[PDB]
Amino acid sequence: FTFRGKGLEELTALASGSNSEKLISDELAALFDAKTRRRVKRGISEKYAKFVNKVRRSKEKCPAGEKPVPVKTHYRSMIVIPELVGGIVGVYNGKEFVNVEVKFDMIGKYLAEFAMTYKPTTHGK
Amino acid sequence: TQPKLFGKWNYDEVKIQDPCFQNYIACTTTKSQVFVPHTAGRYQVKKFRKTQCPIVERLIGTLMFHGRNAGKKALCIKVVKNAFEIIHLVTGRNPLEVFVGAVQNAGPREDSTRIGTAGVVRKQAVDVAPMRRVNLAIYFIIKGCRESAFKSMRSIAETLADEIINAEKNNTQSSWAIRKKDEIEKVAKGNR
Amino acid sequence: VNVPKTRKTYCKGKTCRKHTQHKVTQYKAGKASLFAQGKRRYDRKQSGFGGQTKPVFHKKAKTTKKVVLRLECVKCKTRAQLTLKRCKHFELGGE
Amino acid sequence: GVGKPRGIRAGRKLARHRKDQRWADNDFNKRLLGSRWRNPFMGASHAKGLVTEKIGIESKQPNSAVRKCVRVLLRKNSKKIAAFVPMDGCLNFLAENDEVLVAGLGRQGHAVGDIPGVRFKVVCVKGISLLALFKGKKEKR
Amino acid sequence: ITSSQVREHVKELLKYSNETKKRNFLETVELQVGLKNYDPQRDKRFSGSLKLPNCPRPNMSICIFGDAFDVDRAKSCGVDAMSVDDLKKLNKNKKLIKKLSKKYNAFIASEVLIKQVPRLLGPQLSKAGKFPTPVSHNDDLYGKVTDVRSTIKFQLKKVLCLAVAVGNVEMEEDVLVNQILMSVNFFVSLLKKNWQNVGSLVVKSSMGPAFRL
Amino acid sequence: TLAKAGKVRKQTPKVEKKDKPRKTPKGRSYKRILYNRRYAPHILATDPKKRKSPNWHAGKKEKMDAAA
Amino acid sequence: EVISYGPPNVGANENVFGVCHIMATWNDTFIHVTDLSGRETLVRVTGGMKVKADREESSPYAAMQAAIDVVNRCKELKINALHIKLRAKGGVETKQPGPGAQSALRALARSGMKIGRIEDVTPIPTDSTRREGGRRGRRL
RNA sequence: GGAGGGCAAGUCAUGGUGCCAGCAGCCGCGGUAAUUCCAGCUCCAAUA
RNA sequence: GAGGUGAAAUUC
RNA sequence: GACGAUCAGAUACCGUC
RNA sequence: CGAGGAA
RNA sequence: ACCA
RNA sequence: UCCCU
RNA sequence: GGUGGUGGUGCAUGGCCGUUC
RNA sequence: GAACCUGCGGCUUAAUUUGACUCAACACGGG
RNA sequence: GCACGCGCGUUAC
RNA sequence: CACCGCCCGUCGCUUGUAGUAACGAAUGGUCUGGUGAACCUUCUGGACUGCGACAGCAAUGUUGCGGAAAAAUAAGUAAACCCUACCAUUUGGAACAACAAGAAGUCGUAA
RNA sequence: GCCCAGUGCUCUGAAUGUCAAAGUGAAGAAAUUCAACCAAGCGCGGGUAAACGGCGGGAGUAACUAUGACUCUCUUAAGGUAGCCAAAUGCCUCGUCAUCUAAUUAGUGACG
RNA sequence: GCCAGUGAAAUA
RNA sequence: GGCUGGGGCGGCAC
RNA sequence: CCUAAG
RNA sequence: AGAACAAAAGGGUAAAAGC
RNA sequence: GCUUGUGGCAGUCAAGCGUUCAUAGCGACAUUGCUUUUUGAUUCUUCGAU
RNA sequence: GACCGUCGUGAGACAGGUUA
RNA sequence: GCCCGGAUAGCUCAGUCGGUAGAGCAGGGGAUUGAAAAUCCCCGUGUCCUUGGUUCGAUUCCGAGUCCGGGCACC
RNA sequence: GCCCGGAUAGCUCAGUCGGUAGAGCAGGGGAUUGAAAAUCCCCGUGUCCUUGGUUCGAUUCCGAGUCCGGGCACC
RNA sequence: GCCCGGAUAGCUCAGUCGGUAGAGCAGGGGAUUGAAAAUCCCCGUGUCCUUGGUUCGAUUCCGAGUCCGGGCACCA
Repeated sequence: FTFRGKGLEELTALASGSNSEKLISDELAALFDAKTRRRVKRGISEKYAKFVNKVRRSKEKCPAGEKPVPVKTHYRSMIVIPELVGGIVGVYNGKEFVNVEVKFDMIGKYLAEFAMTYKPTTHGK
Repeated sequence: TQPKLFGKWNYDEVKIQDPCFQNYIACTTTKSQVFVPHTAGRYQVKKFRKTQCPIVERLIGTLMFHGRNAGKKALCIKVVKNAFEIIHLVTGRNPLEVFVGAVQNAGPREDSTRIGTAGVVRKQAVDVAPMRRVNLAIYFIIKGCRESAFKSMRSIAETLADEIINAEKNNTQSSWAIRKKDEIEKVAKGNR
Repeated sequence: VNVPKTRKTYCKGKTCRKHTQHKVTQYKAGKASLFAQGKRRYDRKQSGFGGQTKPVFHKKAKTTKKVVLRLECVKCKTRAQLTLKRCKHFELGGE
Repeated sequence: GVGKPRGIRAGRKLARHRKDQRWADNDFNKRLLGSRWRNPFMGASHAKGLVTEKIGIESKQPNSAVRKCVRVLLRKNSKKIAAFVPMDGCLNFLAENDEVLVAGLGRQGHAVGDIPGVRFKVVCVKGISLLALFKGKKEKR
Repeated sequence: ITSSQVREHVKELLKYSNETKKRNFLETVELQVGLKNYDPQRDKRFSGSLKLPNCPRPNMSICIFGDAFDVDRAKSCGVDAMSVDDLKKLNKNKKLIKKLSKKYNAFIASEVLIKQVPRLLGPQLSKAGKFPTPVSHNDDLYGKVTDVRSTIKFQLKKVLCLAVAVGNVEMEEDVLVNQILMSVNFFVSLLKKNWQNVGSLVVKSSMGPAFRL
Repeated sequence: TLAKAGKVRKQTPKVEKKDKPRKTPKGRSYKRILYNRRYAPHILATDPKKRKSPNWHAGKKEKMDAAA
Repeated sequence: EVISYGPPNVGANENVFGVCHIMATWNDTFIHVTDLSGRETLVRVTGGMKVKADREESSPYAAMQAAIDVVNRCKELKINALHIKLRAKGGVETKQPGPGAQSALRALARSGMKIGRIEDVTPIPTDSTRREGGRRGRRL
C-alpha cells in the first residue's frame, strides 16, 4: 500500500496545463527548490525541449512489453520533469552512457545525480 | 598631595627594609607613585630599564601571559585591582605592603646550573641575583594562579589575591609559588 | 569429610542414657618411653650386640590411616566414647 | 771512494761482481735460464694447432665485452692454448677442428690490456691467412 | 608479704593500742584484701564462702535498675536508678553509668540492652564498679541480695571490697593470721591457678597497722 | 654469446667507392704533387704560423671552392 | 656536668697537641687524630662515613663534614692544637695530594682549631716497582 | 699500413653500431649527437 | 667502612 | 686463564684477582 | 577536543 | 645557534 | 657565551 | 616541403631565479 | 595530539596533467 | 577520486 | 667525485692457475758384478800343393823337406745384453685440497 | 685444555642450629619425668681434579646453490681444548675417494 | 583520698 | 619372590 | 570421594 | 524419560528413589 | 617334533601388457595349493651329559 | 689368561673391538 | 633381492579430511640511474613421471611397474 | 613394536591454581640522518595441537589421536 | 620421630618488653636526557598466616592449628 509524492497525474495536468508552453510551467515552479526555480526562471535551453519529446516517443510506441527505447543524452544538467518519469534515459558520465529508469522520486533533482561520474575506491596494497 | 594607588592605597605606607631589593623595586620613587599601573612605558630597552617599572605594572604584565586568552593589559589591570581590594578585605593592610613582601619572599636565593660533560648531567651551587630574584618571584606567583584558576569558578583576582597573601606568609602549603621557592633551593642545596 | 562438631548421637554412658549433644574431637597419640612393659622387657639386645625383634618393621603401608572419632557428651557426664570412620584423607566440619 | 774498488790489481774482483750483480736483470735472468724454451711454443715464433673449441672471454676493468677466442691444441708441443681471434667477424671462419697458426701479442707475457689470460693470436684457418678471409675479394672456403 | 610476719600483723599486732592497759569494752578486728581487681565483668568471682563473715559496716545502697519494674526492685530496700528515657540520651557515659552502677558494693539488677553496650551503658562502668554480675536477677534483688546486704560470707565485686573475721579481743595467733587467710577464699584463690594476684594491702583491727612490709 | 659474432659488420650498409674520376699518379709524380700542394713557395710564402692543415679540406665542398 | 678525659690540665694559655694524619686519595679521604706518639687512636673520620654515593667518598663536602665532625669530638678530648701529617698514597701512586686535602685542613682551621707544624709525609720511594697498569697504562 | 695522444696526418657537424661488435703497442676508445669500432670520403707515412 | 670507576660492579 | 662492568656485539681499550 | 608522547 |  | 647546531 | 605544438631532452642552451650568503 | 583546510606520497581510476624532494619539494610553479 | 603515510595552516578544549 | 672519504681480514662467490720438493716414466750418460759375438796376435793343425831320392819309360806309389786352407787354442781389443748403484735432460699426475685475481658478496671495523 | 655443583678428600675457618653418657635445675613421696646448658660429629664456610670422575643440547642467519667464523636463544660445574680415526673404540658399514688386483666384506692413504 | 576523675592506665 | 609358548632380559592378565 | 552426595 | 540421584559400572527410581 | 603365518615354489579366471592380437612370451585383480635348507610360533623328547 | 673402549659405586656386564 | 622415499615450468623445490597449481632463478617489458648494479611490480612457460582402479571429476586418495635416492646380504 | 617429552603471538621459548596468558626478536607508524644502520618515542598479536568428556566455567583435569623429539629391545 | 626460626606492602624483610606498621626494591607520576644508566623529588597496598584467652585496648603476650624454613637422630 504505497503512494507517490504529489500525485503523478495532477502534475501531468499541472505541467501540460492550459498553457503547456515552456517545459516547466510556472506551476511546477512552485514545487522546485530555489536553485532549480532559479534556472528555469532565468534561462533554460530549447535543446532540453527536443530531448523531452525524444523520451515521449519512447514511452508510447513501446508495447506494454516494458521495453523502453533508451534515449541518449549529455544534458546531465537537466532537472527531471514530471512527464520524464517512466522512461529509461542513457546519460553520459565520462566513459559511456548510463541507462537509468526514471522513478517518480527523482524529479526536481538533476538528471546528472544518477550517472555516476567516477568509480569510488576499493583498496589493498 | 600624595597620589594613592587605584585611588586608595598610600605608597609611602611601605618601605624596603632589606637593602638587596632597594633599587630592584618601584614603591620607593616619586615617579613610581602612580594612580594607574598603565604607563606604556619604554622599559625593556636599555639592559636594566626593567628596574624603573612600578612593581605592579610588572605584575600586570607577567599576568596577561597565556597565549590566546591574553595579550590585553586593559583587562589585566582589573584582575589586579580587584585582587588588591580582596587582599585588603582580609588583612586590611596596604595590599602593596603585602604584594611587596610576597615579592621579597617568593624569590629563590639559590639555583643549580646545569653543566653536563659527555652525557652526565652535573650541577653546581649558584647564588641567585636580585633582579633575577624578583623576576622569578612574580613569574612564580602568577604562574600558580592559573594553576587552580583553570576550570574553577575561583577567579584570577581571587586566586591571585589568595596567593599574594600566603606568598608573604611563607606558608609552604598554600603557595605554588613558595613551593618551588623552597624546592629549587633544596634540590639546589643538594646539587651544590 | 565434613563431620559436624557436636551432634545428638543418642548414646548413653550410662547414668544418663537417651540422647545428648557430644563435643566430638578425633583421637591423638600418646608417649610411652620408660613405662611400657613393652619397654620393661624390650630393653635388651642381650646385649654386647643386638638387632631388634622379628617385627621391626619395614613392610608396606596403605596410605590411609583412620579417623579416631571421639564423640563425648557433657550431660551424660561421661564418657568420651570412641567411634570409627575409615576413609582418608579428610577433615572436620566444613561444609 | 764509492763501493766499487779502484785497483789495477783488482780486475778479477770487479769482473766477478758484474757477472753476479747482473742476475738482477730479468731480461738477462730470462734468456739465461732457458725460459724461452719452456713456453708453449718452445721458443718458436709460431705454432700450428687444431681448434679444440671456440670459447668467449669477458673483458676486464673499465671494459665489458665478449672476446672471441679459440682453445687450440699445438702439434708437437701438445698443450692447451688460449687464442684470441682478431678482427670483427673473424670467429665466423674458424670451424672446430680446423688447422690454425698462432703467434703472440706484444712481447710474450702480458696479454693486451683488455684480455684476461690469453697470450695468443690466430692468423690462419685451414692454412688461409685470416686477413684474407676478412676481405671479400681475397679468399674463402 | 606471705611470710612468717603474718602473725606479726596478727599475733604481735593485736594489742598495740595507744595508751594504758587495754580498755574494758568489746573488740573489732578483720583482714583487708579485695575482690579480684579484674574489671567487675569478664571474670573475677563465682561462688563459695571462706569465711570471713560480715556484711555492711556502713551503708549498702548499691545498684539495681532497668525498667519501670526495677524501681520496686529497689523500693522495700534502697538502690540506684537506671532510668527509662535515659539509655537513649544520658544513662551512661562517665559520671552517668557511674551514678546507677557506681555506689560501693557492686550491682544486683537484671539485663536488657540490645545493640548498645560496647561503649556506653553496659560498657562504661565495668572496672568503675559494675558490669552485670551474678545476683540471681530473676525473682528480684533481695534473696540474692543475701549476696548484697547481709550474710555474707563476703561478696567481693565492683571496686575491690570484701570482709574478714575470726575472734574477739585476744585468743588467736597462727590461726589469727591463718584466720585472716581463712577470711579469704574465692578472693585469695580459686580454680586454675590463683594462689596470688596482687602486690600488697592492709589490715589491723583498730590498733595500729599490721604487716610492716 | 657466440651467435652475436660480427653483429656490427653484418648490420653495416655497404656504401660504394667513388669510381676514380681520372687517376692517381703513382711515382715521382705523387711526391711531386704533394710538394706542390704544400711545400711549394706560395705556401711557405704566407706565414709558417698561419698556413692550413693538410686535411682541413676534409672533403668539404663548401670550403673546397672557397680556397680554390 | 661533663666528664672530659683530656689530661687534668686546663689553661687558656696552655696548648694541647694532637697529631692529625690526613691521607687524600682520588677515591677516599681520611682524617685521623692521635697522640704525638701516634700509637693510640682517638678520632677517625673518613668521607665514606659522610656520604652515600661511592663516587663522593672523596668530595670537598665529605671533607668538611668529616673535618668539622672531628673538631667537635676534639674540644671534648680537651685538645685545641693539631699537628698535621699530610700524605697521599705515595707508594708507587700519584704522589699528589687528593682533592679532599686542602678541604679538610681548611675545615679544621675555620671550625676553630689551632694548627701546629705541618708536614708532608707522602712516602716517596728510592727505587720503584711496576706501577698501575703496565707498559701503556690506563688507556681511554 | 694509419689519421684522439705518444706517432706525421680529418674542426668532416657523413652513414651504420649503442660498453654490444669490435679497436687498442701503452694511455684509453665504445653505454643514441663515438675525433680509436664498421664504412664512405679526404688526408698522412714508407713506397715495389 | 675500605678499595675501585665516568658511574658501579665482583672484591676486603 | 677466572671474574666483574661497557657495549647491538667485547673472551677489547677501565676495574678485581 | 578536557591543553596533547619521541620530537 | 644555545643560554633566559 | 661557545657547551649544542 | 612548411606552419603550429603546455610534446621530449635544464645534463644541448639562452634569459631569469633559488643556494652557498 | 583534535576536527576541518590546503599541498606531497600511496592506492584507485576510463583519467585522476605534470614539475619540484635535506635545508636549496609539499598553500611553491602567483596552482 | 580513498585503507592509509607526510608538510604548511584554520578553529578549539 | 674530497668521512655519507679511504680501507682490512675471515668465510663465501665469480673467473681462473699448475709452481717449489718428492715420486713415475722417457731419452742419454756413468758405476758395480757377470754372460760375451767378432777380430789382431799366439801355440797348435796340416786337407791341398811345390821340390828331391827311391818303386815304373809313364798315370800312380813310399818317404825326406817346404809353402799352406778348415779346425782348434791362450792371453788381448771389446760389440751387444743383464744385474747393482748414480747423474743429466725432458715430460706426467687426480677428487678434496691449494694458489691467483676481482667485487656496493657476508661479519665486523684494524689502519 | 675447561670444569670443585655432584662423591670423596682436606683448613685456623661459621656472629648463630642439632648433638650421648656422666654433671646441673625444676616437680612429686619416689620411682620416676620435664628442663637447660653439652666433646666430637653433623649441617654452614674455604681449598682440592698427575683425586673419582665429568666435557650440552635448537633456531633464525644469500648475494645459482648448499652453506657458518654470525647473532638469537633455553639451558647444568664446565659444554671436548690441543691433538686423532671407519683405528683394537664408528652404530648404520661391506662408511665415501683414491690406491694395490683381471676381481678386494682384506690391506694402506685420505675425508669428520 | 574517696562518692566527682580524665586519660592508652589513678595512689596514702 | 613369583606368573613365563621352555630358562632369561622384559611386561604384570600377582 | 559425600554433613549430605545420610 | 534423552536428566538427576557423592562418588566406578551396572541395576534400579517420574505425583518418585529426582527438586 | 608338529603348524606354515612368514620365505620359497608352482595354479586356476582373463582385465591387461605385448604397437595389429588376451595365453607366442608374459599376466592386475580375486582365488586353489605344494613346499620344510628361512623365519615364527609351540615346549613333546633330552641339564638324574647332548 | 690379557687389552680397550662403553654401563656399573662393587662384584662384574656387553651378540662391541682385540690377542693366546 | 625385499623396507621407506622424490618424480610438479627453463634448473633447484610445496599442496582444505581431492575440486585451485606456486614462489625462487633463468627471463623479456618497465619503475629506477647520469648509465649500471641492487631493488619493486608486471609476462610467460605444464595431464604436478606411465598404467590400471575410487568419484561427478584425481596432479592429489588408492594398487603395481618405473628412474634416481638413505637403512638389511655362507659358515 | 614397548616406556617417556613436548606443542602457547610471525619466530625462540616463559606461565596458570580451572577464571587471567606472556616476554625477547620480528613487524607497522612517526623521530633523528643528506640517506641508510644504530638509537629514540608510539603501537597490534593469540581455537594455548585436533579431539570427545567432566565442570557453572578447560590453554590448564581425564580419555583417544596426529606431529616433532629423545630412551629401552637383555639370557 | 624430636629440637630451634619464621608467617608483615606485589618482592625481600624491619618491628613498643601492650598504645604508630616501617624500611630497601619493584611498580607508577614528574624534572633531566643524543642513547641508556645513574641521579633528583612525589606516591602506591597491609584481618601483620588462623582460632580463642590476658588487657581498657594487643603487630607484640600465652595456648592451640595449618604451612614453610632450619637443623639433629634413627630406620626391622
